[PDB]
Amino acid sequence: KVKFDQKKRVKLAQGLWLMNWFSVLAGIIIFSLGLFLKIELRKRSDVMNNSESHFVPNSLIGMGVLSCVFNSLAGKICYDALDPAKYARWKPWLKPYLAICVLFNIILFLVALCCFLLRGSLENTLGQGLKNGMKYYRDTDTPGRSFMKKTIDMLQIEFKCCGNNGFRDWFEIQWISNRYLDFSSKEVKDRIKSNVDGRYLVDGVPFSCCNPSSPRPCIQYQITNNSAHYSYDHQTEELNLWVRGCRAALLSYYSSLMNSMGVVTLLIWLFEVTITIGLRYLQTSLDGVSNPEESESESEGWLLEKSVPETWKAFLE
Amino acid sequence: LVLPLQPRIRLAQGLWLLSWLLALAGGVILLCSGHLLVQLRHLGTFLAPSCQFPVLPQAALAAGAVALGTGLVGVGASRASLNAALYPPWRGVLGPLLVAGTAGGGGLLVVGLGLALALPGSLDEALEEGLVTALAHYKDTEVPGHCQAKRLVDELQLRYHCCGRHGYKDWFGVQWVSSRYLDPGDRDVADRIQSNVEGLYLTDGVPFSCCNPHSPRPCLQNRLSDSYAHPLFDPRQPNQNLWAQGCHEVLLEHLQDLAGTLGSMLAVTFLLQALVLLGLRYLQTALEGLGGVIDAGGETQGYLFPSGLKDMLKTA
Amino acid sequence: SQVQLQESGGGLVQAGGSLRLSCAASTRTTSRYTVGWFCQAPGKEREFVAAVHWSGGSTWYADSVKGRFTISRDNAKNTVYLQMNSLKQEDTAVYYCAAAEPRRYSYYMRPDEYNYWGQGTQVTVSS
Repeated sequence: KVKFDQKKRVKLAQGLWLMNWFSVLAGIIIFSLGLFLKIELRKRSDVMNNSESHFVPNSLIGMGVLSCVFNSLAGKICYDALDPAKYARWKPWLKPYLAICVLFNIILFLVALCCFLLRGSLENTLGQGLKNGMKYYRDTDTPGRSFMKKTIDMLQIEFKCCGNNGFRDWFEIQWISNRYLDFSSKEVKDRIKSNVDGRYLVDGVPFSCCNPSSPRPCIQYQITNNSAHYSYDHQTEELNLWVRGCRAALLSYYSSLMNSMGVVTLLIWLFEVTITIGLRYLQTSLDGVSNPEESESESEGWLLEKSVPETWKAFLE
Repeated sequence: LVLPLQPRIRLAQGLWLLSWLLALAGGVILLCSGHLLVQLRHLGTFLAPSCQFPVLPQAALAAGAVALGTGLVGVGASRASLNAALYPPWRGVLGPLLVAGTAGGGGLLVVGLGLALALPGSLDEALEEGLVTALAHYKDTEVPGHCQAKRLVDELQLRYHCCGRHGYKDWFGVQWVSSRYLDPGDRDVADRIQSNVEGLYLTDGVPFSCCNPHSPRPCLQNRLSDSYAHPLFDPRQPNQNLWAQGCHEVLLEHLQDLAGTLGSMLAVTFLLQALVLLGLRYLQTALEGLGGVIDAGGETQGYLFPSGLKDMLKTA
Repeated sequence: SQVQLQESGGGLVQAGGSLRLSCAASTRTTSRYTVGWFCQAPGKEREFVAAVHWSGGSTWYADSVKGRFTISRDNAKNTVYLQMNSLKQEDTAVYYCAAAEPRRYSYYMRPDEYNYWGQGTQVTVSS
């Protein structure tokens, strides 16, 4: 518990108003950040499957909107409390207000924890989408698929990635259209005969897989053939091509983004819980004071004047 | 000019809102200057050392800071109008502060406009020299002091969808593979080295960064001069493989666009600042007669100069 | 279709004389084509002689023939003209006019770059 006077109460109300405006600012900024995450995720929708992992952004947007509206309501409550006559009409809504603020805080903590926990699900869907894009890479001319090659190449270029897990997948999967390949070529015919189910599989990667930092010009063909080049060895040299898979790269990038968002949400949660504590203390002071009009008279404010075991029985009833 | 009280209040409100717009202009110009600076962070290597273009962002940052300061001073003027008693403590300093702000803002903004209208012309030859220097330093990825050349050139190409200064073809005429990685046992390589003067290794090929993702076919990076070297390539302009436009061209266009946008922003900010300062000076001279009391209805005369123009000339 | 370049003007001349050579294309986009000339004689390989580019204000020749030769372009006729001045016997050779798609940053050119090649014309200088 704690004592209270008119000056302490008015100073507390002023601080509540100021921190409520700060919380409105926090709500709008988190809204903007959630929208930014939403658009960023939508940007890479094509490379991955059409729709996947669009729950955290919507939750963030809704949470921001709720935070702003509730902060405005609490600011109006503080403004009314500044005048006991104005607050008089608010007497029968204080307990519901405390309850709904408590629920808001719990759901805020839940979404904060989910912002960290939910990262696992996106991995499988992203990997499947990347595999589908790689499969559709070769057949550019097909309708509704030409964009796939461009999307994959741009993603690799801008994320410094190479395929699902490096270049072994690129070796496994064909990535050159049949039409642009000479079927009369002796070596091409030999390769197609050697490979089952036809198709053309040559150990190599598209130009995007190349690493700019490599001192040598990037090698994209006969990579496994050690003797095919000069002073080179695929086992030893790594700078030639990016080694981190695109699945891992995208996962790490989105994980960093979501962790930053979670930190921001946790800070907002601290602010909201502080606001709730202030509201609870103000309500306790207003209850302790004999009458609201006797603002000059001293009052007492607490958090809960009921012992934990007593509250345990009271809730049971 | 005799200023009645109601137009005085209306002009104070107008000055407040104008100062708000001036502060916003300062903020946006500062943001644009920072954007240009960060863009130049990874572009200086491609600018000729003799060029002075990077000084324009430096000047623009100061100009935007001064503009924002003037906007904040206008906000303070609005606050003083709100609280007349708050002006007197801000009476003596206000005059010299306004004079210094006018001088600094005018000088900084004029310098920024002059730089924005002069420097961009040199960008042509600046890039002309810088890209050639970078390409000539592309090969030596091992020699210290130039190791970043290859990485920076490749990043430029990939980011801005370009090949060489203008075009790609005679890239064959500049060696782009360090001799350290050439096999001495290749008869063709030895023959090319002997044939070409200076020992430079010239090959009909291009680095991977020169490719285009839009290409329906896998990128081609060797024997580009021969029509039959590949199943479908020909000298006829192919949309596939390499880019069409050249770096020098794309970079020049982009930098000129940024410079023009920044110059337009500087011009609008200068006009806004001139208007704000004119209004603030009129307000100051008007309230000087009132003695800082807004409620006073003495109809003070607002004149830009403290006295006649000839008086200023004589005082010189 | 595929462009065709035709050269004309080749003929016998005396030592120290001058001559005119005209190379003509067939497309309507010649203004953007970058053009060059090469001369080759028995016992010697193809060598650069003169170049012209998009701008038209840029002209470059081998040091061995700097100034002595002149090269110009006429967009109206889509023609490339080369004037031989102060000819010498060693200049006797077959000339080829070459046209290529815009390569606008190596103001110097080599045979590895050009795409369209005319048949050429033989010029002989006699003392």
